[PDB]
Amino acid sequence: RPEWIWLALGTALMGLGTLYFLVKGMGVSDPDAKKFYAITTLVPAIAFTMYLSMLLGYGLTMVPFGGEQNPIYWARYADWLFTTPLLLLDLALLVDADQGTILALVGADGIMIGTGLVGALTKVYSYRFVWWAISTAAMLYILYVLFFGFTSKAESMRPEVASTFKVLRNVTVVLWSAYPVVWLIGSEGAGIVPLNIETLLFMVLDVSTKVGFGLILLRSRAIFG
Amino acid sequence: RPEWIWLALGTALMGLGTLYFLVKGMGVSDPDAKKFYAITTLVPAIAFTMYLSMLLGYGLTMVPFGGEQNPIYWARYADWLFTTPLLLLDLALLVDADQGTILALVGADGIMIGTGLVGALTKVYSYRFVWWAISTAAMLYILYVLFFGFTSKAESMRPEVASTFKVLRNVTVVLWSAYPVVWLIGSEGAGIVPLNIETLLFMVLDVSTKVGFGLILLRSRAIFG
Amino acid sequence: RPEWIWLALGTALMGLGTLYFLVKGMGVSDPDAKKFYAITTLVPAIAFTMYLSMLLGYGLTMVPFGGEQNPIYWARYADWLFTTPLLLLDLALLVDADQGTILALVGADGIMIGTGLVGALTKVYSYRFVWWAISTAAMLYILYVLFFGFTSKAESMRPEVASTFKVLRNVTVVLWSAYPVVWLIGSEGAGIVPLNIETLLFMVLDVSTKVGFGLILLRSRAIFG
Ligand SMILES: CC(C)CCCCCCC[C@@H](C)CCC[C@@H](C)CCO[C@H](CO)COCC[C@@H](C)CCC[C@H](C)CCC[C@@H](C)CCCC(C)C
Ligand SMILES: CC(C)CCCCCCC[C@@H](C)CCC[C@@H](C)CCO[C@H](CO)COCC[C@@H](C)CCC[C@H](C)CCC[C@@H](C)CCCC(C)C
Ligand SMILES: *C/C=C(C)/C=C/C=C(C)/C=C/C1=C(C)CCCC1(C)C
Ligand SMILES: *C/C=C(C)/C=C/C=C(C)/C=C/C1=C(C)CCCC1(C)C
Ligand SMILES: *C/C=C(C)/C=C/C=C(C)/C=C/C1=C(C)CCCC1(C)C
Repeated sequence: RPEWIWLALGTALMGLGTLYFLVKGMGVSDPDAKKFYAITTLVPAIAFTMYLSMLLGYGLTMVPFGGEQNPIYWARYADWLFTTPLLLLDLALLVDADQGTILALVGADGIMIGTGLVGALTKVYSYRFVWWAISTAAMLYILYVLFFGFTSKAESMRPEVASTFKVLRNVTVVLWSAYPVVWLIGSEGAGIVPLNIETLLFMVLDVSTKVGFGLILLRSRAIFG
Repeated sequence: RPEWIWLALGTALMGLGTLYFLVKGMGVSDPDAKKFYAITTLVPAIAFTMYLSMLLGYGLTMVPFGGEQNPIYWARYADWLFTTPLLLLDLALLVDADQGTILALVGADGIMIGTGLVGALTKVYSYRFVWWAISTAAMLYILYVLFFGFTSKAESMRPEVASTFKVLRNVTVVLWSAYPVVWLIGSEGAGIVPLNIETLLFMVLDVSTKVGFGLILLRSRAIFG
Repeated sequence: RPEWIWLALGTALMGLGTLYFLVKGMGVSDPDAKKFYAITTLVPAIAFTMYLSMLLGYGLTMVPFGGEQNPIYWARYADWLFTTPLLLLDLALLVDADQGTILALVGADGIMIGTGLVGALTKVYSYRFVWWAISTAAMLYILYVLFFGFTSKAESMRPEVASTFKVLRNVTVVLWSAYPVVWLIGSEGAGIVPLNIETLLFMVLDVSTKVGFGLILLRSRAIFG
C-alpha cells in the first residue's frame, strides 16, 4: 500500500524518539523531572506501537460510507486516546494546574477522541460530520483552557516555566488544530486529499507533536523542582 | 424506531444539562468547587454523546439469545462505564473519603458495568442472569459502602456537607438500584417490558441520576473549601 | 472442552480468593491498610470474572494464523490489562515509590498487555512474534525497575517492608516471566504445548501471582502506617 513508507517512517521516528527519551531519562532522580520523563516517553512508545500496528496492517479497517468501501486507520484513535491526555498532563503539571482543571481536560480529551473514533467508523456519511463537529467542539474547549486559563497561571511562575510553557502551548495550539482539518478533507471525511497524502500529513504532525514536543520539554531546564 | 423519541429527548436533556453546567461553571476559581464542577459536567457530556450514539443507532446492536434476535443498546454500558464511577467520585470527595475507599468503589463499579456489559451481549439466555447476579452483587457492595461506611464519616463533618450528601446518597441509593430491576424485566433479560418502555424508563432514570443529581450538588453551598 | 475443568478450578480459586480477601478486609480502618486490601481484592474479583467468561466461553475466540483456526482466550488480556497494573501499584505503594515511577510502570504494563493482545489476535504468524518481542521487552523494563530501582529504595525503609517486598518481588519476578514463555510455546505462539496444558499452566500461575501474592501481602504486618 502506497502510504506504507509513511507508516514505516513514523514507526521508525517514534521508535528512535522513545529510545532517545529512554536513554536521556537514565540518571534522573528528581521526583518532578521523573514524572515528565515518564509521560513524555510513553507518548512515543504508544505512538510507536500504533504506527507499527498500522504498518503491519493491524490498525486498519474497511468502513462503508458513501456507497464505497473506505479505509480507516482506527489505530490512530487507539493511539490518541492515550497519547493526547498524557500530552496534556505534561502541560498541566508544568503550570501547576488544579486537580480539577486536569480532570476537566482529560475528560474533554477523552470525549474528543471518543467521538472522533465514533465518527471514523460511522456508516452514514453526513452523520460522521456531526461527530466531527462534536469532537472539534471538545477541542476548542481544550485549546481554550490551554490558551486562556493556563497562560494566566503560567505567567505567575518562574521565568523558565512561563517561557517553555508558552512555546509548548503554541506548538500544540497550532498543530493540534490541524488534525480535524486533515480528518475532514481526508479519507475519513470528504475524501479530497488521498490516503497516502493524508497519512504523510498525519505522520509529520504526530512526529512533531510528540517527539518534537518532547524534545523541547525534556531539553528545557524547567522540568525540575 | 418507537423509542427514537426517548433517545432524542434524553440526548436533548443531557445536552442542555451539560451546557447549563458548563456555563454555571464559568467564574468558579476555588480548587474544590472546580473538582466537582468538572466531574459533574463530564457525566452529562458523556451521557449526551452516548444518547446521541443510540439515537443515530451507533450504540445499538443485535444479540441472539432465546432463539431470537434481541436489540441491545450497548452504548449504555460504554456510557455507564465512565459516568458511574465519576458520580461515585462526586460523593467520595464530598465526604472526604480515604484514597483507599475510592479505589474500592471504582473497582466495584467497574466490575458492575463490566459484567453488566458481558451479560448484555451473552448468547446463552440463562447465562445472562448469572452475569446480572454478579453485577447486582457488586452494586449491593457500593450501596453498602455508600449507606453504611460513608454516612458514618459524612456525619462527622460540617452541617451542609452531611445534609447535601444525605439527599444525594438517598437519590443514588434508590434510583441506582432501579437499573438492574429494569435490566431484568427489560429486553436484556426477561423481555417483559417492551424496548420503547424500557428506553423511556432508562431515559427518565439517567436524566435524574445525572442532571438531577448534578443540579442538586452544584446548587448546594457544600462543594466549597 | 478439555480445559473446562481448569477454568472451573480457577474460577473457583479466584472466587474464594476474592471472598476471603473481602471478609479478612472487614474491620480494617487504617488508610494505608485500606489501600492495599482494596487493590488486592480487585485482582481476584477481576480474575474471577474473566475465568468465568472463559469457562462460559465468552472470553474465547477463533483467530486464524498458520492456515488453521486457533483458539484464543482473549479474556486473559482483558483481565491482565487491569490486574497486572494493580499488582504493580501494590508493590509501588509498599516501597513508597515516586508518582513518576508508578506512572512509568503502569505505562509499561499497559503496553505489555496492549501489545500482547494485539499479538494474540494477529492473523500473520511471524507477525505475532514481533508483538511478543515488543511485549517481552516492556516486561524486561518492569522486571528491571522492580529488581534494580525498587530494591534500592525498598532497602532504605523498615525491616518488615524490605522483607515482605523482597518475597513479593521475587514471586513476581519469577512467575511473571513464565507467562511469555508459556505464551510462546503455547497455542498463541508455536503450538507446542496443548491448550488444556497451557490453560492449566496459566491457571496455576494466575492463582499464585494473585491469591498467593495476595495471601502473602495481606498476611504481612507491613501494610500499615
Ligand atoms: C453546529 C453545526 C450543527 C455543525 C454540524 C455540521 C453538520 C454538517 C453535516 C453535513 C451535511 C449537510 C451533509 C454534507 C454532505 C454534502 C456534500 C451533501 C450530501 O451528500 C452528498 C451528495 O449530495 C455526498 O457527496 C459526496 C461527494 C464529495 C465530493 C463531497 C462534497 C465535497 C465537500 C467539499 C465536502 C462536504 C462534506 C462536509 C465537509 C460537510 C460539513 C463540513 C463542515 C462541518 C466543516
Ligand atoms: C445466587 C445465584 C447463583 C444467582 C442466580 C442466577 C441464576 C438465574 C438463572 C435462571 C435460569 C435457570 C433461567 C430461568 C428461565 C426460566 C423461567 C425458564 C423459562 O425460560 C423461557 C423458555 O425456556 C425463556 O423465555 C422467557 C419467557 C418469559 C417472558 C417467561 C416469564 C417468566 C420469567 C419472568 C422468566 C425470566 C427469568 C428471570 C426473571 C430469572 C430470575 C432473576 C432473579 C435472580 C431475580
Ligand atoms: C500524538 C497525537 C496527537 C497529539 C493528536 C491530536 C489529535 C487531535 C487533536 C484530533 C482531533 C480531531 C478532531 C478535533 C475532530 C474530529 C477528528 C479528530 C479526531 C482528528
Ligand atoms: C448515569 C447512569 C447511571 C448512574 C447508571 C447506573 C447503572 C447501574 C447501577 C446498572 C446496574 C446493573 C446491575 C446492577 C445489574 C445488571 C444490569 C445493570 C448493568 C443495569
Ligand atoms: C494475574 C496475571 C498476571 C500477573 C499476568 C502477568 C502476565 C504477563 C507478565 C504476560 C506477559 C506477556 C509477555 C511478556 C509476552 C507476550 C505474551 C504475554 C502477554 C503472555
